[PDB]
Amino acid sequence: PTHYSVALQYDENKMSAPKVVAKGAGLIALRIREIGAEHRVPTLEAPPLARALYRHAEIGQQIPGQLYAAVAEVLAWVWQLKRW
Amino acid sequence: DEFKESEGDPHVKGKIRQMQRAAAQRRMMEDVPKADVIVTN
Ligand code: NA
Ligand code: NA
Ligand SMILES: [Zn+2]
Ligand SMILES: [Zn+2]
Repeated sequence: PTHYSVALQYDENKMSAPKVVAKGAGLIALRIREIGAEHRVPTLEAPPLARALYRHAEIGQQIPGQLYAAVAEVLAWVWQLKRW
Repeated sequence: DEFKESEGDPHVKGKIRQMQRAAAQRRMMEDVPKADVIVTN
């Protein structure tokens, strides 16, 4: 099937790190990717960061500091997306 | 009191928190629509 999924929510105020609302593998990982696509939640394949977030980020908490830069790169990607 | 004995049952308590892991997991999945991005693969 397929291995890892992590769902993030960007902070309520625009200037704080995002939080994990959901993570899983692999049935669970699949079922998150599914609900996301169903609800038009942007989904990026970035296998190194997904395994990392999945390993280290706690659900309901702010992502860890080791992963800010990388999750900020995912955000720039979400901005690229908002233009066709 | 037998009320305490039944209340304390380790076995009833273990099923109970088995079902909680499942329940909180489901609460996790129902929050996915709140997400702004999903990181995968
Ligand atoms: Na904690
Ligand atoms: Na949002
Ligand atoms: Zn429910
Ligand atoms: Zn919730």
